[PDB]
Amino acid sequence: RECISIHVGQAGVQIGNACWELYCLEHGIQPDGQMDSFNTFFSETGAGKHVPRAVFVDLEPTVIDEVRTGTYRQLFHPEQLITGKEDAANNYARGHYTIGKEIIDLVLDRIRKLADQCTGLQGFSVFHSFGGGTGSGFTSLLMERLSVDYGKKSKLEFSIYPAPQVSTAVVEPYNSILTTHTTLEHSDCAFMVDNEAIYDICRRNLDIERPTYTNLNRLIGQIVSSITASLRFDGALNVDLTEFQTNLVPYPRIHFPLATYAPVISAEQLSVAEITNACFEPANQMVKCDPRHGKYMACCLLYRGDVVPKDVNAAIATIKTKRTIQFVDWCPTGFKVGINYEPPTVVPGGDLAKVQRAVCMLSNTTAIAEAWARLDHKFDLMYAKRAFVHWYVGEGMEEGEFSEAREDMAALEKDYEEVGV
Amino acid sequence: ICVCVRKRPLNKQELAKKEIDVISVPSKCLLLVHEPKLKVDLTKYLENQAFCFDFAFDETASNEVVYRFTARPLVQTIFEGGKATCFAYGQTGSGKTHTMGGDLQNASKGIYAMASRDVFLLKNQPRYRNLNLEVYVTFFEIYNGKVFDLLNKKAKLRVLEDSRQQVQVVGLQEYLVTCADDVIKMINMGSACRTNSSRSHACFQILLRTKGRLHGKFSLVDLAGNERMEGAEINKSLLALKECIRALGQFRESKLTQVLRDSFIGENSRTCMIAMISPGISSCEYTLNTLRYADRVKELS
Amino acid sequence: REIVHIQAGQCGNQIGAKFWEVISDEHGIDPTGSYHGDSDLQLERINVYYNEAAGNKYVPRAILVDLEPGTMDSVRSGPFGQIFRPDNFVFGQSGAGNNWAKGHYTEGAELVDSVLDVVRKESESCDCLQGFQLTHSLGGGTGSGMGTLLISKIREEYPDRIMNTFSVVPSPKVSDTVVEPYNATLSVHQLVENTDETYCIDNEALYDICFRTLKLTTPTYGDLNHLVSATMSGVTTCLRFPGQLNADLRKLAVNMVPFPRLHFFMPGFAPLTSLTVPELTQQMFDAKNMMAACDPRHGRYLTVAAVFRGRMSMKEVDEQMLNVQNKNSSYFVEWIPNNVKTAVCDIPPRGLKMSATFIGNSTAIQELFKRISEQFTAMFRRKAFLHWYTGEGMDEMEFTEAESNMNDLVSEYQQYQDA
Ligand SMILES: Nc1nc2c(ncn2[C@@H]2O[C@H](COP(=O)(O)OP(=O)(O)OP(=O)(O)O)[C@@H](O)[C@H]2O)c(=O)[nH]1
Ligand SMILES: Nc1ncnc2c1ncn2[C@@H]1O[C@H](COP(=O)(O)OP(=O)(O)NP(=O)(O)O)[C@@H](O)[C@H]1O
Ligand SMILES: COc1cc2c(c(OC)c1OC)-c1ccc(OC)c(=O)cc1[C@@H](NC(=O)CS)CC2
Ligand SMILES: Nc1nc2c(ncn2[C@@H]2O[C@H](COP(=O)(O)OP(=O)(O)O)[C@@H](O)[C@H]2O)c(=O)[nH]1
Ligand SMILES: [Mg+2]
Ligand SMILES: [Mg+2]
Repeated sequence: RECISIHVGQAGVQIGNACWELYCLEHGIQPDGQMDSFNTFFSETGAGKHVPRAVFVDLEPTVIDEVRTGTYRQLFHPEQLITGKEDAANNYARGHYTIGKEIIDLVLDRIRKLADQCTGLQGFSVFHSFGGGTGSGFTSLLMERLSVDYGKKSKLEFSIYPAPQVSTAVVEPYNSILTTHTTLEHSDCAFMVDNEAIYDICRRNLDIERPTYTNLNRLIGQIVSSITASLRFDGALNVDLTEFQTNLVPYPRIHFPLATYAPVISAEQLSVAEITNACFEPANQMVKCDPRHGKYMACCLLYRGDVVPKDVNAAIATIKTKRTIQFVDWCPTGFKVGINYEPPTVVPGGDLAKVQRAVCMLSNTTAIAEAWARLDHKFDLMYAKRAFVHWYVGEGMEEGEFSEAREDMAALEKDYEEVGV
Repeated sequence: ICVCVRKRPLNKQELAKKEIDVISVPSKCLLLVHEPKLKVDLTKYLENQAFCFDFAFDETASNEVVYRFTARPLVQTIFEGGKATCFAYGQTGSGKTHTMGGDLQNASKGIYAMASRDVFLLKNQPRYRNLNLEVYVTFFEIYNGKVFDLLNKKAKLRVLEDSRQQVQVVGLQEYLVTCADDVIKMINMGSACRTNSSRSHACFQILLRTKGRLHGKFSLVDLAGNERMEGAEINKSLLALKECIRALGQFRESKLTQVLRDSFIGENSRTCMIAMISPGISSCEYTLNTLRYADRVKELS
Repeated sequence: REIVHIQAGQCGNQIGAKFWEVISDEHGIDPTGSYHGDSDLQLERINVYYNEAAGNKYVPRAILVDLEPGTMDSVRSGPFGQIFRPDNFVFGQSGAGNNWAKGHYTEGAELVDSVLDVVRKESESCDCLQGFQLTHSLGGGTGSGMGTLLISKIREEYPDRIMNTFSVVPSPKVSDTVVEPYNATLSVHQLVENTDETYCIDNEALYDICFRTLKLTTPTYGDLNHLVSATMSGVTTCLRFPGQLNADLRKLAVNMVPFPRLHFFMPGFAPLTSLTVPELTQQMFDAKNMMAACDPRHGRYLTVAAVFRGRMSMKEVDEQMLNVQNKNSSYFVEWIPNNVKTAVCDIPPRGLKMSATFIGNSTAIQELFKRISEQFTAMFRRKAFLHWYTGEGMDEMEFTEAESNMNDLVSEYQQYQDA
């Protein structure tokens, strides 16, 4: 039925800022206010306005302040925008303990103020950074507590895996490992987004020498749109969360599906068979790695626009003939195909053009663990000397919690590899 | 440098909560951790890890047995004019205080006492009689970079260090002991006013003096749990301790290592590290942390 | 989020005075008046360095401290003399010192409260206080001794927020006192304990830059301050300007200092005196261009932070910045991953069309501590001029205790040229 969006911390906020704008454009809601189906994400407030079911939280104003500034200012309620004066400082230990504690009760209560006008809520979609102050810290704490106040209700996280070039912070790897540990036993399914992969797609495709955040976010916007879409329009693909995940995660170990967007092509018609063909192409992923190496244990195809199954079929047939199928031992050959006739609308001054048809493909491969390694190594190697640990012990964390968390990442990397044939 | 590990048995509370014992010590130098794990598909299995120490003690080992293979061999070192240190290291509730100070309470049953007992026996031996030594004892605790005299009512002391770099703890009270019963009286007194539970570093010392000069010194240390951001001081001291001990068989200073500095710099100095382990499945991550720290310490031998 | 600025003792006061008038014209501020200059940015984070009062007026969040009038009235009847808030000046009147003791105990303590009580007003006025930054010299005493005190008393009232200092470490050439090494060592110890980051501006380095590479014969305290003053603007840029980073100054700390012992940064500037980019980097990473007498060669970098300036393409910067830690890829500790971060801002400094500045936590800094500890133990050997302090109340072993702490700092930096 219903569906709350939560955006915590800079990356979280800005990403959502850009996909709540693609949402509006998709459903045609003039910023100001007005124009079920569209109801999954909005609450028809007042006798005009349309307003989102979202909450934005950051531990410094800055980011949120620009939201209450640029158009869309009217779009939200003043309450759904929570801000916190003192910064997260860039260390989980602060976001999860010291500085968080102070704002958790006020957020927690407001999101419940939102869930109250929702006859039979469904779950939360949460957007946050992997490394990064409050993105790691506060998130982790939110999720712990959301699990206390909302037993069943699923939690779908949209995480941003950090990458050297689209500037990180030295301590980033600590933060990532840290949150992903606590946060793991509390999420149902999470969508990782490698900032290197998106920086990468903006280069090979959009042809931008210096990709901005505002440039990256736009693209991510689209991937997210295509992911939710199904449950916004409505009678189409992955209906009512649950049957969304029941489709991708075979094991409680929160599995992170690998996302691949269809045709990304700059402004200023691609064949149904061709875009599917571009979906089994590493250069177009969302997490830098490669599944021609690992195995697949559940494939998903989410189309949008002008498409008849008649082709989608013949495109699959030929997509297996001269390709690396490599499906895993004990699991069918998935391919829950979903088509959503509603065409892919893109932002007006955007860098990508209108497209006749687009695909999405969400696969849960074992090769996604190649990213869990790339992070562990960084962490392991710094921790080898307590590199920056003292800043965390400083806010009140135990040196043990650092072990205890990497300890899980050692385990996860094992599980992932263990699923192989 | 000698490194040992001691497993304590499951206590009443743990047995009642039906805690599983995941520690085995199949030989006198081998300790096994039966680490519970889940495959990605939720399948239960064991990753049985092996660690080797100079001496591994099981749950049936008494304090006297532990003492015999850890601190006992270091007493002679102080009579030979050296500096010895024995550290009890491990997680909160692993048995550190029980081993060094007495069961719990009972001073006589702990390493401080037992070591004292052998110090009086040796000083009366012919090979040492002619040394004409006097036995002194001290008991202090380190809390948040601060030193407190436990034999002088938690009196806060000052720690200074010239340029030549030796450290001196101004005001620390040295008490003359001529009998094990004497030592037991100072241990009870000190333990009675200590800041059971960690939060500090406990250090009971046995000094040998002859004529204005220090002959030898044995520092017995009851460390704080290795697992309110004071954990930063505790972790820095433990990190500092490790490097000081390793520097012995070949910083980022802290109070503990500053005060015990002279016991790691001499060539005639020995140390023993005893790693305490709580056998419960719920403490498995704390155990592995203790064991790996121990591995790196003995790694310098 | 918002920072107060303490500035104490002849050197500090002079150093900071140039800092102030240098950023003030960057932001476009009159001796009193407000804005004037077709730029628009400036004002975003003007907040950070300027508590603003009656009408327009901008008045910097600055506290002025000294133990002798002169130096203060040098500022008042000087550059931007009218700019500072009148009862923000805290005169000393009595004997200066040029002896640590006096400033950290006797003549020092005397004032402390009256200053502390004025920092207390500025701070509590702040909407959300970020921390303090102080300028002073390590040699001499009216700021190396009162300063290290002022800070010992800020923490305690503000454990919370962070402590930042720009400290000029003194040398045998261009010095007024034989005792500097005593004053220096005595402070170095204090800094180690109560500050989060400290920038080292070595006067030995400073002199070298003017004469060894700038044809400038007699280096005034003037063209010398011009170096420090330009460097200081470069180092703060990212917290006073754009909307790229933002700089929690705590983020800066958590990210630059891997080890508790507050690690001291050696700064470096691009073009100088009173620029292709590859040409700019090659220079900003050159010993001959560091603000501290060292030479990153005889030591690895723990972490580095560089901040460019002016209309130039980051495409080139990110490229050249990779090309340094490659032709020199052995000198960047490999146990800390992406340990060299670069920030670009597009508002040019004074003159200069292009500019860059550099912040470096390098184990080579060890070299600097070693050389002051060299003239210290070289004098405290046969207890030199020591009776000047003994007399003001200090103990003999408070010197050994400082010396001992200091050599460790060397024995730690030298420990981290590991693997
Ligand atoms: N894709 C994307 N990544 C971002 C964006 N903003 C920041 N990041 C990334 O997010 C990570 C840092 O997270 P932050 O949002 O800055 O951390 P935060 O604590 O949540 O926010 P702050 O309180 O401002 O520190 C790094 O991986 C950055 O590359 C964004 O707008 N889009
Ligand atoms: N070998 C042992 N046999 C029986 N009881 C033991 C043994 N070791 C420890 N105990 C008991 O278990 C608890 C742990 O004692 P100690 O008090 O020895 O812990 P630590 O000193 O290990 N703990 P902490 O001070 O929190 O760091 C006490 O109640 C002891 O009496
Ligand atoms: C005072 O303003 C500064 C503030 C900071 C940084 C910095 O150095 C470039 C500054 O300039 C001196 C900074 C520093 C260090 C890092 O590691 C070396 C980092 O990753 C990152 C940074 C800066 N952040 C970023 O680059 C985020 S993409 C933020 C903290
Ligand atoms: N570059 C810079 N350094 C100075 C200046 N004045 C003094 N110094 C150096 O700083 C040391 C002490 O400075 P001084 O101001 O006299 O000490 P004070 O009594 O604490 O104010 C001297 O030994 C000089 O090396 C200055 O104008 N600029
Ligand atoms: Mg943050
Ligand atoms: Mg104990």
